[PDB]
Amino acid sequence: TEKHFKYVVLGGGVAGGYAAREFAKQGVQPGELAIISREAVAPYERPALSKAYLFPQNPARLPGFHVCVGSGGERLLPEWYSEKGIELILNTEIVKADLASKTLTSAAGATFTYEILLIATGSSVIKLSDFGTQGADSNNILYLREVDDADKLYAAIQAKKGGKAVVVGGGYIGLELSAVLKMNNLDVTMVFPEPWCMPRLFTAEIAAFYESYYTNKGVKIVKGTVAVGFDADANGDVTAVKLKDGSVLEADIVVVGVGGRPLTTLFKGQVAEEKGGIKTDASFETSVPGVYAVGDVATFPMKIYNDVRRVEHVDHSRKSAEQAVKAIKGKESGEAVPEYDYLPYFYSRSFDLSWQFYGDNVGEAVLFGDSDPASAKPKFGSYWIKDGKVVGAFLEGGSGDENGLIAKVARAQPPVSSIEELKQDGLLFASKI
Ligand SMILES: Cc1cc2nc3c(=O)[nH]c(=O)nc-3n(C[C@H](O)[C@H](O)[C@H](O)COP(=O)(O)OP(=O)(O)OC[C@H]3O[C@@H](n4cnc5c(N)ncnc54)[C@H](O)[C@@H]3O)c2cc1C
Repeated sequence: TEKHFKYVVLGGGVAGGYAAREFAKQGVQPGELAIISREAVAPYERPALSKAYLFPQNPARLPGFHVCVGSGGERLLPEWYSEKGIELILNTEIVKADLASKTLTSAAGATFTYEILLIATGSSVIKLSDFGTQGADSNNILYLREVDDADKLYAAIQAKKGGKAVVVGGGYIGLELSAVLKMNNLDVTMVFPEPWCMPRLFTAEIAAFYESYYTNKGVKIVKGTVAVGFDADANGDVTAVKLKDGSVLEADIVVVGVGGRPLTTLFKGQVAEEKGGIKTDASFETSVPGVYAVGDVATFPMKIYNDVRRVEHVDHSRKSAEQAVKAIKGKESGEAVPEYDYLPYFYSRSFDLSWQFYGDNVGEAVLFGDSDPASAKPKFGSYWIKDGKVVGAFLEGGSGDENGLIAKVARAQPPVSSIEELKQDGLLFASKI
């Protein structure tokens, strides 16, 4: 009929799951907390979907990558929630939220009320149909966001093995999926309009490592164009991808990753919005008191650069959720909570490659170490320098110890005397803060 909970988390993804963990840690009592989710499963570590979920043998499958294993904490199975009297309400989609009345409505008519609301609704894919691309509705043109998408992609990879796959996009989705499709032995061509891959993060030299490495694996890369059409066949299945530059690629499966948008749609006009997200303070509270927003949807004060930003980082989803739960319990008990202080951190893994990045990629980049893609065990990095201070750091193929160092460089923002003593001595510069 109508259920009330003191705390309601809306969205059962990374941040919802991590928030539930912090609620338990902070001494949440049975009956107080609900987590409302549109998916059929308990919170899971979404980055595995474009990685081990799609491996040729013994792909990762739930319940193995439920949160919080992805950061090495305990696995929250559905029975973890119910053991704590945390109500995990699955297969439920909120289609209406009314903040004044503190009321949420499901597609099927159930209503939920709350005292405190944690919005963790994440992001949705941008699709090529969004802007009328010809034949974009053809079957086997596929997007990847949730585990249900992952199963369909996996089923289509099985059907089309030994086929041709086109990947549209050069973001981390494009790169990761291009790799997995080549590991499943399809003939892969990657296509994107930007001039090199990962264009919001990589510099031209970084990108040239990855693009050469991919081409050596057999993944072709076409840059500076876009798909403007798709040919199909009688059952309605994609057969071809028509490029803007007149060219045409054979295709049995197309995987698209041209970015996303935060699902703020329920709250439009009800909270302040900024840079596409829901504006939060340093404790993740919105314009409306007792309503918080975390993970992809939140636009928050980035204290280290004295800026306001919105990010799409698994690590931020985890930390922002913890911060909001600590702020809510802080408000109840009077006790002071320190301002969110996030250091941006992104990572990816494709083929047998693995890189990290920390900080801000502004200013002049300088490479160090070894960029030859023909090394069996490639290792190299890059620092970004602004105002005689290193403000960002990247590393491909670091041990785990070294990743620790660059993170420290990124935080401390150490001066640069000599560029030369920095390029011979890339990882060795780090030690001298
Ligand atoms: C395939 C893939 C790979 C990724 N890889 C990486 C990576 O390698 N590194 C990295 O740092 N980041 C990665 N990201 C981003 C990361 O996965 C995080 O999940 C994301 O940044 C945000 O987590 P979140 O809790 O805000 O949103 P999500 O985890 O998307 O969760 C939002 C939840 O809310 C539910 N929901 C939304 N609207 C409603 C509604 N109206 N009613 C009910 N439920 C609703 C959604 O279905 C979902 O379950 C990746 C993302 C994807 C999709």
